[PDB]
Amino acid sequence: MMLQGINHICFSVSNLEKSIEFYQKILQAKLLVKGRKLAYFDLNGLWIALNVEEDIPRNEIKQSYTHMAFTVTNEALDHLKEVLIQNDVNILPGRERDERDQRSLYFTDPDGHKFEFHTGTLQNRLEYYKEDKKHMTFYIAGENLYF
Amino acid sequence: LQGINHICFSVSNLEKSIEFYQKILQAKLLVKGRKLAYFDLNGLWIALNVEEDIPRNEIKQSYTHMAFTVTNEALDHLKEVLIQNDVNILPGRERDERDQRSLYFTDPDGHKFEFHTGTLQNRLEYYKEDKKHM
Ligand SMILES: C[C@@H]1O[C@@H]1P(=O)(O)O
Ligand SMILES: C[C@@H]1O[C@@H]1P(=O)(O)O
Ligand SMILES: [Zn+2]
Ligand SMILES: [Zn+2]
Repeated sequence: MMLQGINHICFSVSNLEKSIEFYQKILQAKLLVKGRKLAYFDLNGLWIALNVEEDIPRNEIKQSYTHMAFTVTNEALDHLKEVLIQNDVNILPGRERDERDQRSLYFTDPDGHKFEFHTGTLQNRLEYYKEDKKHMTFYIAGENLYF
Repeated sequence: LQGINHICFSVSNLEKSIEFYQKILQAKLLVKGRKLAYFDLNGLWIALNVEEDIPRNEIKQSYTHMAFTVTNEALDHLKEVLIQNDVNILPGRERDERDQRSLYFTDPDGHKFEFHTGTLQNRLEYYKEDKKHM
């Protein structure tokens, strides 16, 4: 039957020791336990796992726009971009934006998993597209016309 | 960080993936477009963006996946949903009983998902109980 909500995310990593420092520093995840092949994090109530897969091809992932986004404020976005620069993170060129899309930062973990810091919400994105829609509406049936 | 904003999956065929996300993950469609679709799944903003031209073969070797919470009988029923919809079911990893029950599968483009019947706390305890034992 029904799915109740998100349970956990698992990331395949090639280096447990370096991936831990990435997820702690860049994503501010709180390490809960670690072995030699696993690490569990709490990220604001979200269970995140790192599972080691030592030698797999990780080149095609760079070509896929599949990504995970986290919410930050505008001042936080600018703090984080500097943090990502001083911590040597691969920062992706994002797509062209509209100002109504709200600002974003795209980047990857040491194994190519794409992440995003976003200032907007689903609200805005739907409020965006709906305003665009209203722009193309000239006759509102039900309205009373003069003549 | 304020938590998860949204998750985006690159798909090759929009209508084919939209059905998957509708029928398998039970996500509620909000809006479609030429190369996009937005859902709401248990309060999560799920987005699909289409990219037809890219190679999607190496994604098979990575254990990277996203898990959703289900009850044990939801899992039983969901297993037949997968099979009936010819969903790419992966055989599970070796599990202790305290691992709780799971079912792993992929969407048409190789993104891996899991229906899981446990919690992190369930798992931490199974790990902690191991320490207590020793
Ligand atoms: C919970 C971490 O994702 C791994 P599992 O699903 O193999 O337990
Ligand atoms: C919101 C859907 O993920 C895409 P975007 O990040 O390019 O806007
Ligand atoms: Zn995004
Ligand atoms: Zn899992």
